[PDB]
Amino acid sequence: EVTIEAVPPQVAEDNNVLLLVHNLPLALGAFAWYKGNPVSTNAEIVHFVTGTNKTTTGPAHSGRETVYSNGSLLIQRVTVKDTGVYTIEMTDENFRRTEATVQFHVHQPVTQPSLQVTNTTVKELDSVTLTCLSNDIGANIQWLFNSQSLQLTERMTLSQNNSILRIDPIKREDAGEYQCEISNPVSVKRSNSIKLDII
Ligand SMILES: *[C@@H]1O[C@H](CO)[C@@H](O[C@@H]2O[C@H](CO)[C@@H](O)[C@H](O)[C@H]2NC(C)=O)[C@H](O)[C@H]1NC(C)=O
Repeated sequence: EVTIEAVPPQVAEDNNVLLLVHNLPLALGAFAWYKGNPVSTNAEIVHFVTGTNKTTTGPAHSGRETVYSNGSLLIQRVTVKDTGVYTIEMTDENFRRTEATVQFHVHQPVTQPSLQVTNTTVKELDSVTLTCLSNDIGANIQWLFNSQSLQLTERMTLSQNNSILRIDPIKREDAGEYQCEISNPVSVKRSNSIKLDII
């Protein structure tokens, strides 16, 4: 059976993907790539005929998609709108058709976040709130302590998708350096550190 893999499965905006088809039958009459599944005429990206080397761009072409005779499709300069599933439909020497599906997700890279704190000097048993300042909607926020992952406890409280970390009551051992790290499957950035002095 044929199998495709996205190269890469997760893709930055403006980068490329190869839809890499393994085990394309050798005796294909033609194949064609369609946006989404199941196969529809509107969705046709490209149609390639084996014997004649003839390409015809469908309604879904956007001037970025290149087909190779080995079945694989290169999409260059991707957008988040290109996310989703794609199908190759293959007609054999007779006129029998087979399908194969593949998907890939494309993300915008995360922007550089900042770390503000309510107060650097604070008294044991006070509260303190750290805020990860990012414009990035729907990004993954993780917290760090002296360059390693923060072990969360009963004393802590994450709000607004982890951008607000409040610690209460603070303790002798919370003294250290804090960063927030912001990520998606394609990119990651760390904030400035905030040093914290306890008394
Ligand atoms: C099918 O065709 C494509 C393009 O001819 C091949 O992809 C290239 O091969 C290697 C492996 O990914 C890379 O060094 C090239 O840069 C690739 N081209 C790209 C990403 O456009 C692919 O290997 C071929 N082979 C198959 C399907 O077995």
